[PDB]
Amino acid sequence: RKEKIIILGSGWGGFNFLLNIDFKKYDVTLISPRNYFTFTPLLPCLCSGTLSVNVCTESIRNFLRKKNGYCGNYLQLECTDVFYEDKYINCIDIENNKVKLFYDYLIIAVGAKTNTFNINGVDKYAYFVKDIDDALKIRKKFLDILEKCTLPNISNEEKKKMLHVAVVGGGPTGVEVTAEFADFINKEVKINYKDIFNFISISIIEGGNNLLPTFTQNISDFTKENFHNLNINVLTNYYVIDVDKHSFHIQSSLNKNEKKKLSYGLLIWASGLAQTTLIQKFLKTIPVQANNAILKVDEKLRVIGIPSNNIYAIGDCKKIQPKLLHEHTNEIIKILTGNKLTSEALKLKQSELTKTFPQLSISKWDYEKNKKGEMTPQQFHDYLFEIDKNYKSPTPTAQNAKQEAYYLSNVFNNFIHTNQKFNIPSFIEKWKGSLAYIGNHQVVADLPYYELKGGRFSSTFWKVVYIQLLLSWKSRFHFFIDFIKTKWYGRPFIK
Amino acid sequence: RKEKIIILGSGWGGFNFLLNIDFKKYDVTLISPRNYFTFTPLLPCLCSGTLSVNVCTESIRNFLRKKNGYCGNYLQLECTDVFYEDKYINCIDIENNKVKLFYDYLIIAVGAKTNTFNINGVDKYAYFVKDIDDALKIRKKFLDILEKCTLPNISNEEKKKMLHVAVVGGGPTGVEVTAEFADFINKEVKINYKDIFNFISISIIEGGNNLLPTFTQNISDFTKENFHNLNINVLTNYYVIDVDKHSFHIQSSLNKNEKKKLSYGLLIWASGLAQTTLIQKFLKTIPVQANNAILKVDEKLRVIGIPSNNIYAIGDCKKIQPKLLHEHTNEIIKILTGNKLTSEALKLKQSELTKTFPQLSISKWDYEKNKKGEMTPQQFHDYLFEIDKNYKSPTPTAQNAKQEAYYLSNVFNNFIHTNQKFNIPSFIEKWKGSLAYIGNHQVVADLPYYELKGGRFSSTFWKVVYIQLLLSWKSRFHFFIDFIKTKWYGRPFIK
Ligand SMILES: Cc1cc2nc3c(=O)[nH]c(=O)nc-3n(C[C@H](O)[C@H](O)[C@H](O)COP(=O)(O)OP(=O)(O)OC[C@H]3O[C@@H](n4cnc5c(N)ncnc54)[C@H](O)[C@@H]3O)c2cc1C
Ligand SMILES: Cc1cc2nc3c(=O)[nH]c(=O)nc-3n(C[C@H](O)[C@H](O)[C@H](O)COP(=O)(O)OP(=O)(O)OC[C@H]3O[C@@H](n4cnc5c(N)ncnc54)[C@H](O)[C@@H]3O)c2cc1C
Ligand SMILES: [Mg+2]
Ligand SMILES: [Mg+2]
Ligand SMILES: [Mg+2]
Ligand SMILES: [Mg+2]
Ligand SMILES: [Mg+2]
Ligand SMILES: [Mg+2]
Ligand SMILES: [Mg+2]
Ligand SMILES: [Mg+2]
Repeated sequence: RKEKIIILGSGWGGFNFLLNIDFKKYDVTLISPRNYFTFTPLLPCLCSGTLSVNVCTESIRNFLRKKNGYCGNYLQLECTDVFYEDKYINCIDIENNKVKLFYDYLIIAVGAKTNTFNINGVDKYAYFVKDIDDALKIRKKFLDILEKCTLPNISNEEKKKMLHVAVVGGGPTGVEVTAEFADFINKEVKINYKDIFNFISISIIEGGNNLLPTFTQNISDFTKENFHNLNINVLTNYYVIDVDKHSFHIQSSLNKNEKKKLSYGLLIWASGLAQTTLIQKFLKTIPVQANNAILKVDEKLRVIGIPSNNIYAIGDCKKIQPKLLHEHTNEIIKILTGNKLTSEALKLKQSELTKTFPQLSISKWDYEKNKKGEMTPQQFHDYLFEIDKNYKSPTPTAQNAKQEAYYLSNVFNNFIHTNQKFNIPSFIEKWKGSLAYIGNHQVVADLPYYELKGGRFSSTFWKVVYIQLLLSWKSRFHFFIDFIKTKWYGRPFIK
Repeated sequence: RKEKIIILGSGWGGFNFLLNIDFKKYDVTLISPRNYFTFTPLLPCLCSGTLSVNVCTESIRNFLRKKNGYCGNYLQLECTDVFYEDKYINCIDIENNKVKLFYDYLIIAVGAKTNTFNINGVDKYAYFVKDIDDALKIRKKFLDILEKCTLPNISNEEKKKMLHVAVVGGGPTGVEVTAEFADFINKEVKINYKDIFNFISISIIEGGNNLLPTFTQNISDFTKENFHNLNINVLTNYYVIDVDKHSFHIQSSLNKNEKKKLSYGLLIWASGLAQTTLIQKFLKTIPVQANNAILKVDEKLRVIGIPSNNIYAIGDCKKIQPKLLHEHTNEIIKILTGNKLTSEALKLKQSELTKTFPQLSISKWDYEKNKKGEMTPQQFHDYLFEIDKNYKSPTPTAQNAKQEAYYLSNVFNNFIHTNQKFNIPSFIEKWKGSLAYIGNHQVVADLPYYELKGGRFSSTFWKVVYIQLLLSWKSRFHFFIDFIKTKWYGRPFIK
């Protein structure tokens, strides 16, 4: 008769919730068609064979038995419908047999799927980079092309066309996949395929002017230079408008009349998120959310429009729509009485108010740049409203999905059925910074309070960071060993 | 204008020939649809996840550059026809494009394929254990069945049916696959799937009375005992006669009228060799061999019936048909130094005559059990004829394919086109013994002067043997690391 929590998804959100949720307090079942967790940041390393699958994964069932002797459950199912009124979900197994499951709480962490932007042919011809199997197919395809072009029945012209690798997307994933292929090409491939090495090329295609546009401008500039120095074709200010079997078309972002047709052998699609069909269907079921393009939750991560307040959502499948400051003006005015109505008066209570309004965090609202003198009540209401409008939901990252998971699981463990049940603070993420590998041993990092821009100890920093981020000693062992293997014996060619 | 050697196959014969052939003296191309070598003895460990793919393989292209600076070639092709009159072969690539290649010498090492004994349904429903992809599919299937049987939509009766693993073949492969599954089931599976552990069973089906029939009787009995002790169903004296989607039928070897119908979830086919289509086609093309079921070579491993004597064959695809003693009686009589034609007179010159007649080897003919007094020329002829008829071709093992490869490559390196042209000795294999893993840390070995029958140090012996048998430091490193990983973290469940 323990309350039942159903987790949907075995990704950064679902798995980390599982890792922290108290199996003694709750009956927990994780449901996912994928019986492992994927350490997504290392996926580009899998495309080149730098790292192995064991570094990049965790088996869900290895974490179902916690040390206090209490256990969770896992079911290999795809959820297809949620029925919030009757508190159950419909799932299917791999053979499309329906199965019905009841819950007391539902944690939706189903992530997102790849976005083709309805561009003709990318679903058909492009390789996505979202999961382990994608990375493995990409590696395999590249190796198949190398062998094909070593055959006598192929002209040099066809070789140059087949050995062009195009990567679409200038964010960290497109950049790292491109960098890993450049390393592989310049090292193991150059040694083992010397007679076709000169025919190989790589292009990276990006709509904006910058590679790694969310990093600093120095890092973007340094990434483009390092790519130039590696003889990678940087097609910034271009985006894809059509894909066919042996060529694709790109469109200049700077001149709508300029188009280019490019031949290619391998096309890697490393950009864009779209909603899962489950979320699209769930949305239509919620009156308040029926025309939404994304699932909205509370500042406490409760799905909005559910009378029972028993469905949560974390990670990439959702956006936070916090309680509105400006619907609570008089109350906020009340909590700071002595002080005149100034922005500084507001900031003075930021610590307390932030527990219920995340948009008041100094990480969310710049009080220096938006300093405001004494205001009338009505003026203060408008200011509050501007803070509401300025609120940005957590970015769709592993970092945020992990932090949301720890927050929410800790709420179930230590708040929900305790004397602290009315003191649940709102979720506020903390930015810890980002790393990207950009080729030829160069690592960049955009962190709070510093930037890293390549250099001899760049890769050492990367390794120190990621070995601590891995979620088991097993993966850490493999992480360490894989770099020894790669240094001593090189990347493998088994396909 | 170096002479061109084409090697067909990247297995034990082809790869080991490549490893020893002098690239300076010859222009060598290896042709195989498989761009790696498979260390087949460790394949059963791959079915359970004890060892990884990197321990079990070698990429061909990593061995194409020898230290002296000279190089070989590899082409990823399947040979389809040999034209021995015009000295070329036809090949196809994976897209069915034909390619024609000329040679001065052709080394046929294409191995064998699995034999279904034309039993209905085994090609449709059974899993073979012949190569890397086979072992991986078997592992995946087993993991899939476990997850399926954890779902709430399945009766206990259906579970017992689906969790029955049947292995067909009581030789070392069937036994080792069975043993590895038993270890996996008893350790990682028992821990991670407690609620269905008791529904799992394994049967091994074998026509004869003995598991490991080619080992000693003590080892065979010990293997059956160990299997009983592990609660494996030992169905010796049974063979499979039909295979359907969810059940198969077996037939008692002891009573023609007794048949059993068995339910199963995973059926593993670990018995039988058949000829490749290439070799079947090649045969019909050679007058002298047109109605043969196997390719015959002479005592120097030259294909018989080829006017140019420039096609060789090694490994599983061939049988040796040595030059006949009894067609050379008079010459043999003259070589003998004796007052009389005795068996002992023959054995006295055995070390010299064995250079041309392998069937005279003490490993091939038992001179003590067939001792013969003074004979007449005609009687000596009949005796010689008995030795001829007693000759057994090298058994189809990696050990023999490897020794044949080193023999033949050494003949090309040091005998062909030198003043030893006419001093080429016949091939005679050396038996080194065999090892088998039979479960729960028990290793058996049947060696020239010892038998090993389990015990605490038997696994230790197994490891020091195989780490020396591996063909690169890369694989040895992985061999060592995989055992540490499996001991510390267990076998993985990633599928
Ligand atoms: C190549 C790559 C590199 C990345 N690198 C970084 C990085 O360096 N730093 C960073 O912060 N972020 C990184 N990310 C982003 C990060 O992976 C995502 O933000 C994170 O995966 C979000 O976690 P999630 O739990 O919401 O979704 P996911 O981790 O994608 O998990 C979704 C889970 O739900 C399951 N699922 C899907 N549909 C259903 C269904 N209908 N029913 C049940 N289960 C379902 C899926 O099988 C999956 O297990 C990277 C992403 C990629 C693709
Ligand atoms: C599971 C298992 C365990 C084993 N354990 C042992 C053991 O412990 N000890 C032992 O001595 N033996 C063992 N063996 C036997 C050993 O693997 C074989 O005897 C050995 O493989 C024979 O070598 P080969 O070169 O003739 O054939 P293979 O090693 O099979 O190589 C044949 C090669 O030819 C290629 N080929 C096939 N058709 C064509 C074509 N038409 N054109 C070009 N190439 C082609 C194949 O891709 C392959 O690369 C084991 C076998 C298996 C399956
Ligand atoms: Mg998740
Ligand atoms: Mg994931
Ligand atoms: Mg996602
Ligand atoms: Mg999500
Ligand atoms: Mg071979
Ligand atoms: Mg092989
Ligand atoms: Mg074979
Ligand atoms: Mg052969």
